[PDB]
Amino acid sequence: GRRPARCYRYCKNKPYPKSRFCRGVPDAKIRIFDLGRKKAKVDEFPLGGHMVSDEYEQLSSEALEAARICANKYMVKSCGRDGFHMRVRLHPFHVIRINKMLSCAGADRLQTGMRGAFGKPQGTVARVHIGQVIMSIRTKLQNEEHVIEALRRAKFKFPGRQKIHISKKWGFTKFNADEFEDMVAKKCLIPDGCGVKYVPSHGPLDKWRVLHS
Amino acid sequence: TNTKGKRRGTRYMFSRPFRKHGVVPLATYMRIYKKGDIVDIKGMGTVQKGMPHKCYHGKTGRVYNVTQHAVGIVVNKQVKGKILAKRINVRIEHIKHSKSRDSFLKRVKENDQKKKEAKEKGTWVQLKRQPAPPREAHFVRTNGKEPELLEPIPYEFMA
Amino acid sequence: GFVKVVKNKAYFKRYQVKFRRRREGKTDYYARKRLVIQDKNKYNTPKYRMIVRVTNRDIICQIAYARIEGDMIVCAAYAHELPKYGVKVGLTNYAAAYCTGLLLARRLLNRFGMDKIYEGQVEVTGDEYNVESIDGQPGAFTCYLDAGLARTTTGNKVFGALKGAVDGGLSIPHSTKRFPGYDSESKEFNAEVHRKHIMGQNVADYMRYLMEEDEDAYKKQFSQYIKNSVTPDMMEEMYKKAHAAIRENPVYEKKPKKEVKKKRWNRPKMSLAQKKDRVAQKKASFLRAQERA
Amino acid sequence: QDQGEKENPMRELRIRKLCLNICVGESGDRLTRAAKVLEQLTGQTPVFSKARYTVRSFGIRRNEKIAVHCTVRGAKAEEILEKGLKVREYELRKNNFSDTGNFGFGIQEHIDLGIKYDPSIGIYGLDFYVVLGRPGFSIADKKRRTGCIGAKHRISKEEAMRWFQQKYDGIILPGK
RNA sequence: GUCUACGGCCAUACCACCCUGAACGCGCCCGAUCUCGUCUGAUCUCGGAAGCUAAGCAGGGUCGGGCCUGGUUAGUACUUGGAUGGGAGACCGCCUGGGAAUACCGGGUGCUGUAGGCUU
RNA sequence: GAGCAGAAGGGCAAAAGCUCGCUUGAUCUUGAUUUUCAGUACGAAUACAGACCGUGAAAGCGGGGCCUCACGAUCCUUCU
Ligand SMILES: [Mg+2]
Ligand SMILES: [Mg+2]
Ligand SMILES: [Mg+2]
Ligand SMILES: [Mg+2]
Ligand SMILES: [Mg+2]
Ligand SMILES: [Mg+2]
Ligand SMILES: [Mg+2]
Ligand SMILES: [Mg+2]
Ligand SMILES: [Mg+2]
Ligand SMILES: [Mg+2]
Ligand SMILES: [Mg+2]
Ligand SMILES: [Mg+2]
Ligand SMILES: [Mg+2]
Ligand SMILES: [Mg+2]
Repeated sequence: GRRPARCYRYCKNKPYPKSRFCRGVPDAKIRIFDLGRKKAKVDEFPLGGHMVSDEYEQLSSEALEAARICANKYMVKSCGRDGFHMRVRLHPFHVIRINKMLSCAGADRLQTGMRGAFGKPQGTVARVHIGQVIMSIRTKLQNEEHVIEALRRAKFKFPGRQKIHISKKWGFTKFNADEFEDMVAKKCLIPDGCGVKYVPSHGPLDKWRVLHS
Repeated sequence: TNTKGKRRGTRYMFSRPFRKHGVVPLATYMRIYKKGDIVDIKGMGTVQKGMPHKCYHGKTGRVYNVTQHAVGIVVNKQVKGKILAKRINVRIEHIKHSKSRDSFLKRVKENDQKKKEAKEKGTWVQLKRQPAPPREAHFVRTNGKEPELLEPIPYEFMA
Repeated sequence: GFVKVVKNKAYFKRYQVKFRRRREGKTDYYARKRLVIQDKNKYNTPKYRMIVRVTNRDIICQIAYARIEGDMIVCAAYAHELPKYGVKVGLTNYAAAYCTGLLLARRLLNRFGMDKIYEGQVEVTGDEYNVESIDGQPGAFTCYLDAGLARTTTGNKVFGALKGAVDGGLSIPHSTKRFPGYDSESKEFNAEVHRKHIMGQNVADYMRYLMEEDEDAYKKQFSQYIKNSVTPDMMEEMYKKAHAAIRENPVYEKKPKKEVKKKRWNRPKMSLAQKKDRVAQKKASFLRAQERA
Repeated sequence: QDQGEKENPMRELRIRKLCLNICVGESGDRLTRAAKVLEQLTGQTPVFSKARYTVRSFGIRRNEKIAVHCTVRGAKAEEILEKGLKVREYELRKNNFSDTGNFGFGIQEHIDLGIKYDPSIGIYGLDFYVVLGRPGFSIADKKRRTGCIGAKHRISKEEAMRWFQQKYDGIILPGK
């Protein structure tokens, strides 16, 4: 087994990725990050709801996958299997260490105390700030009372205190919802898959002619 | 304990600035240094010969000795209890004139200029600089239009 | 969809340009750091350098010393200022490089007042002649050669100007190894075949070597030597007359000119108001262009 | 006609190099007698070319002797290039051309054109690679104030045909 | 209005393609006897002047890319000093001072010294 | 984004890389200075000066390695 999350909850040990100086870490458990119907373009999922934290702590890869699955399962039996699109916006890059395990008896091997106690790695956690999302679900506008409910259930898999918040942005974009449908009309925004291209009016004019034809 | 190497911790101070690498600009080689003037020791990493030590980067001294390529500078070095005056040999790529003395040597000539012409005009002009006395009284015109009422705004959660 | 482009946007964001006259291909800043920079314990002494450049139709010779705002020319000679005496045509060769360096010397030293001393060597003798200092008199103008990007090889036209300067009275440290009289394999300096080049007898023997080969190709090669009726003879004395008019009057006079126009031979920069309605009626003649169908 | 001739002083497609090559895998008599053929089909002295790094997959190591090569220029280079197109029957394909407007072709047997089989000369083959230039490309390989050769002054693939089908009237298609 | 030779600051100067360039000059260029270098007079060197601005080069262009300078981001992030302030803690307010950076939106796009040319 | 003998960092493009030509400045000397520091030494390093040379047409550059490491008192022995 492993230690409980009471031992590696607080950010105190200087961000420590796997690199040329840290080798042989165990693989993180959360492998799938985007989930649902990943090919929905723009107008299919207009709503956007987030899951922001209110603590400066570090969430673990064991907790990120476990909360991803419970937030998945409620959205499956609410609006079909492809009526949603969640995307966990965290990545466990900070690496957790553990000191060695003394077994028997003080002679073998090399150490019998805190001597030589820079520990070996055993885990990966992701540090969060105060203003920072954790999960984000995009659905139709008639599924607002289910994105709140699916993310309320995923709050019970994290140590800290989180808040549920529908955004003003259209989907997973950075543009407001009220302005979006008219910015698509005036060709400032061009859809391509899950995101949208912003087309500013200071490029070459041959880019303008192909777009505005 | 860390090693007592000559260039430990000089990863960024002795590195060239961004898009300012390569060849050293050649007017730095023809700045003239007469003995007794105030120079600032920086020290670039392109020229490896004659570079100062990392306790002299950013410090300031005066010239006592001029040679063919380098220069001799008296720099105050604050070791633990006492400030002693070291004498270091530094090539001229690693130094540059200090504008702190230049802004003073041109006002000595300018205070002495106003003072020798203060007699035929009969004025007692001010020579000392005074450290920003408080503002005198003045009238603030409203110009017709009322001062706009500011107000604290409600709290939104957006980020 | 073929290559990952090497000149992308992140290529130019951290592309450091070289110095301006380096990327124009004109100067060499490796050799300018060593040829120009005065030692610091002389504190103001100008370090004069003789700049000799060979274009396709003209020889440029001049002495400069450097300051922080650019090089200061003290004097300058040219090859297009040779037809005010003697020779009329046949420039940018080893002979006209000699007379340019002869003119660059004597025009310099009378400006300083030193025409009546340090006359160099008024007779042409192609042996090593270094100028020594005549004591009890002012010193000799010590100068150095700025060859530039031209390759120093035995017989270069930049040493015709160096031999013309050092025979005109200038003190220049040099060596006979890079001179047309030098023999490479035997470590030998002939000093007489060099004199055939200061006078232009390699060209004049070549003018007699292509009279037997062809007749219409010879007059196509030297089509400006047939002008002025310059025979393949009389050329040794053709350049000897030029050397006398140098030492007689080397003072440069120029012709002034102020009765000129201020007429634009370019196009003025297009302003902001012109650039912004241009792309407005580019779009005005596009929206209204394709509305026909 | 008023627009047809403005290229008549300075835009004339003309050959610069000719670039012989005979590559073998054996240093020794397989290369010196392969260098022996080049002093008579050109008249010059061929210079050797050595290996750069070993491969070991077919048995050569670095700093051996691998090939010979020779660059023919001037008025000489046309009458060798006529002895390579007529061997190829004035027929070479579109893929022999390059993006920069240069062509090359190979010969299976060097006695085609061709001198006379010697008493100790190989039955080798070789290849000619033509670098097709223009009066003004030589500002890219000088020393004083060099630079790029322009954008419309450069040789294209499609207009190397406009030199080849008119000076030597060889034919293409089969393209692939 | 500008160009050569030499520079200083080293992109407002770079890069991509396009258009024009009167006279000077710079070049392309024409040769290989000498000088001197090669596998090759292509570079390098040399002796020249039939031909052209086609190229280099110079000037302008582009809802150009960069680069430079502004805003905006934002009194935000961070922070000096202070409290028997809050909170179980994590950390967050306040007081006293300083105060950024990107995306986003504008504008700009080489100056200049010595010496000598042409431009009526 | 290559290379520069090696660890890593810094530096470097008509260069410090590569390939060639010519060579011993990896020589003989007295001091001053910097680094560790008690402002002691060793080790290493930086400017000079006096010789004597090397190299290049020359300006110059060179008294070991592009910079940061690669090493050792008294007594004693040995050689000049
Ligand atoms: Mg700790
Ligand atoms: Mg123990
Ligand atoms: Mg330590
Ligand atoms: Mg350490
Ligand atoms: Mg640090
Ligand atoms: Mg050294
Ligand atoms: Mg040089
Ligand atoms: Mg732009
Ligand atoms: Mg504050
Ligand atoms: Mg070199
Ligand atoms: Mg000495
Ligand atoms: Mg010497
Ligand atoms: Mg000992
Ligand atoms: Mg003894």
